[PDB]
Amino acid sequence: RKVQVSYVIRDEVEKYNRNGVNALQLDPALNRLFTAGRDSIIRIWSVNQHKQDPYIASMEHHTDWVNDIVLCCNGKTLISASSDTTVKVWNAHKGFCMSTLRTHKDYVKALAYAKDKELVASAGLDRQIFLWDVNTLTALTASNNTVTTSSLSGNKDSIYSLAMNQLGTIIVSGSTEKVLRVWDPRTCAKLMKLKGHTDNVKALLLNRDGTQCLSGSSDGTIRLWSLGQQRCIATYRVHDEGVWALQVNDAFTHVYSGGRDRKIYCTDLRNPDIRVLICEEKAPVLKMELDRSADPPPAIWVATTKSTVNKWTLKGIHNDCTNPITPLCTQPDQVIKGGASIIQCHILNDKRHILTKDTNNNVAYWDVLKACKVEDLGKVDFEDEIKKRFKMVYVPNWFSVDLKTGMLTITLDESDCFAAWVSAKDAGFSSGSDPKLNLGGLLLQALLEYWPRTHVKGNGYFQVPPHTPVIFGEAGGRTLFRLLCRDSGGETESMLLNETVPQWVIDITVDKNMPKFNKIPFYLQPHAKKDRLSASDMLQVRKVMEHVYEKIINLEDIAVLAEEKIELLCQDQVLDPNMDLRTVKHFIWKSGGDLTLHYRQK
Amino acid sequence: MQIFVKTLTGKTITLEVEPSDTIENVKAKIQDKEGIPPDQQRLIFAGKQLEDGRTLSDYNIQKESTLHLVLRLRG
Amino acid sequence: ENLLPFVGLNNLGNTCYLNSILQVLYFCPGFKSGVKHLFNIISRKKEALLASYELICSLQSLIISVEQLQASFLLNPEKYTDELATQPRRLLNTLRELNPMYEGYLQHDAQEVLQCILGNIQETCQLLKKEEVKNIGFELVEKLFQGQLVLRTRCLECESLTERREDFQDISVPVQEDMKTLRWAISQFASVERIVGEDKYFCENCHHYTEAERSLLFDKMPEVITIHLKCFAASGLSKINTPLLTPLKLSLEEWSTKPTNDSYGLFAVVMHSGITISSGHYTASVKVTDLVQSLKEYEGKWLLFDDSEVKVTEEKDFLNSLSPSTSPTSTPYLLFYKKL
Ligand SMILES: *NC[C@H](*)CS(C)(=O)=O
Ligand SMILES: [Zn+2]
Repeated sequence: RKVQVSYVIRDEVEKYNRNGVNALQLDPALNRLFTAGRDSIIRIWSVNQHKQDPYIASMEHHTDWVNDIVLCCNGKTLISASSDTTVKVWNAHKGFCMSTLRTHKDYVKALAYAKDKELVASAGLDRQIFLWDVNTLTALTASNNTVTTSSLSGNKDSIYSLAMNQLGTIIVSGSTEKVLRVWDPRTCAKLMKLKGHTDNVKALLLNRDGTQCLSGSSDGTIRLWSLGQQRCIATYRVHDEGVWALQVNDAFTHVYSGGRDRKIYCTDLRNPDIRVLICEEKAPVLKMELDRSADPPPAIWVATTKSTVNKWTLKGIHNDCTNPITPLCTQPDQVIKGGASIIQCHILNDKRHILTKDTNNNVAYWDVLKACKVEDLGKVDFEDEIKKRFKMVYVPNWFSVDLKTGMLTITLDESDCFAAWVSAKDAGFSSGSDPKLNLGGLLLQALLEYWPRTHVKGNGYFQVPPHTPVIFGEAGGRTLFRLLCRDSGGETESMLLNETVPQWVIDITVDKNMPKFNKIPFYLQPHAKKDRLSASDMLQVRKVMEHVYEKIINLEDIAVLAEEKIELLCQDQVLDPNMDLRTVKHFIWKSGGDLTLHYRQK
Repeated sequence: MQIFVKTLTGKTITLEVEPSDTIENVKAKIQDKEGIPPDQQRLIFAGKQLEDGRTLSDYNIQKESTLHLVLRLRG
Repeated sequence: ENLLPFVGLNNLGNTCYLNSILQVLYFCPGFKSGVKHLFNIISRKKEALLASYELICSLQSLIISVEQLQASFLLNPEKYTDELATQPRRLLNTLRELNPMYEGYLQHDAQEVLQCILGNIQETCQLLKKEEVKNIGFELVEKLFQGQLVLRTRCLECESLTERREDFQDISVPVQEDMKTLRWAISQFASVERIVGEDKYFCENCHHYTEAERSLLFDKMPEVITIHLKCFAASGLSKINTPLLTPLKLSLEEWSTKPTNDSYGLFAVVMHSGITISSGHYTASVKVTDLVQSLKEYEGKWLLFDDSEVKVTEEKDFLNSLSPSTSPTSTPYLLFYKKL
């Protein structure tokens, strides 16, 4: 539909999560943990205790929340599902993306894995489940090779969970349709429709043989289903709120559950009266991953809406109270630190600088044009800082700000990207001249100055950092192409740009033809000869004064007498000579209609 | 902010607006999403029609406020 | 070949929307008494010594004319022979001043005119209450046509609810999907709806676009429920000339915040006859219950109000005609329910 150009203001290395973690994967062989964050980066961690810094690598190709990740092929390949509607195949040993699957029309919520068949299923809000064979997802590019898709049909509403067994013979989907739908992934045959849940299902598990299933719903119930008898054997009510994460041991006898009420339990499936409160978390539990290095699991990894991933010891699990209150462990054993998410944003009057507040209540000052941070202002009042930096200026909006990733994402759209014409002096630059500059044009020539199609390099005034992600996407979240600013010179990126960059960007950046000046009409009439005038949005009141003095009442430099002879009024307010007409019409013109000015002699 | 409009069939759509947005702009956006010409539209918020030439701030339309879309059955 | 005591209005041009609303609103449980009290206040204020008060004065003149003409018919039946009707010249001029849309003799909407009259009464009444406090009848529209609404939205990611409390004069209701009943349609207006796809809730808790569920519940309940039927669809614009099943008794307990035992009984229907959104004819039907045993002879029977002629219809005949079993030729547009 409509293609937008976005970029992210961020550091070159983002070691720590800048938002909550949506998914977890453990690699027992290498002692390696994977985190899929709402900041759109998959991070790799070491889980050896002696390792002071667990950080290994960062996996950066998504543009929205990474909702699920799956390790497969003995940890060689990882498959990622995101809200950018894409499924990505990675080299988990190195940390680079091999392929992108764009078969989904909406957010991709769920990934399922069958170990023995090397089969992965992907589901999301577009009501579609796609079955993938990981061995044929060794495809580099579409031109080099192409893959064909299998789909499972039947969902009448958005899918939030998926589950296959190891043998790859049963696949179960949970949705806001409230009913569990079961297929045979081998023949794509509809098998069952399990009923009993009253709210959304966000957690599904299957045992090895695919004869039983655990379902955790947002209504607070865990149900154990018999897929052979198509019935719910047992219901467990252990949570006061929705159950969002489920985990089960290998023997499929104890279930580890967590959700919105920030508690994690271990419920015996064959005798639910005995249950142990493992821990009290600080944010709602999103995912849990057991350490499966022992027959009774020794630890558990919890991902919350916070940026900290904690590991809780399970040693001591074996009391007599039906509903014990004391948690088994009061403190985590291993903690992976997190960052701060930009939660609140404010674009200043010049429409070039941003004030942000993060989760630690730190205020930062950002330069959008140069895609950098100007300064950190500490834990000062956000609104007092906004009022402190008020300036009596109007610049039209030319960009949007999204904080979905905990980082500043700036979106440019052809509707308004070129609406900001400013002067070089008023935008910090210089020449002995003061030309009129378009902020969107300058930013676009800065974001893709490494593209050979735009050379004769850059806008000649500023550069964005070379590590800046430049994203070409659609209104709706569907990402077309993402690249770093410095990668635009490669052959692959050059071709993908020749296919992806829209014509509105091409005109300004490649064809070098400049956008349209915007003009406002304004009346000018006596104050105790009337004619309508129009001029640029930017001209200073000095020029209107010069037009009035030298042409209406004109019966040493000529321009000197202009400023001291005529004075200009808008709604009984004397105008600052250096003020532009945008500002007058925005602030001093609170009435309705077209702007009208009045003039009087000193 | 984001406001809601309940369309003719009862379906609810989402509009991204600003407090300084005239009713004509809102009707243009509703035409974009629904195809009804603005001159045929009637918007009702809290039991009041939103007359043109007035902004969304004039009616205290906040985030996730629901507007109702009706037409004129002339007789 | 005899007339009826109950008195209609005159066409006066293309005035059938206004006549329909006026004959509905003259039969509301407490509209006449409230307008008489407000006019008493305005008369006292004038004797103590405006455009806003003109509507109340016009309504009072209309009501006194209607009732005195009906009475004169009762004691002098032969004084009138062909038609028994009056004309709202003053009221139309007043609305024409207070809204330039009604300049001329062109066809207008009935719900819009009802909304204009009610809003103007409410604003005059608030102004008058402010003037008094500067120095029980000041809440007429508020008590009798206004109700409070609760709009719950639930994010499907964090499952965190948000409450919006808004107001409503009318319950605006679809009549067909994108033999249906009024319960189905109120449910489509007020039961849980999921926002998915292009319409996605922006959650300030998630700082993200998420699917959500909205539900509308009724908190405070006006004495008269008016249901505005959306008998029109975007085909370019058409009229849905197939009515839905309308009960005589209605209970809004399903979509209510707190449990209540409050039934609502239908007493007025405003009907549009035509195959086009832009042209048609408006008619009003009301159920007579209270204001000469001749006047009580009509108890429980329905009155059909054409321009100037009045016809008495039995309840069974009216309900059969309104039902979509046969082609009604005049679809319901405005449904009025009063507490019981
Ligand atoms: N559509 C307005 C009413 C028409 S009429 C013929 O009854 O005046
Ligand atoms: Zn949310």
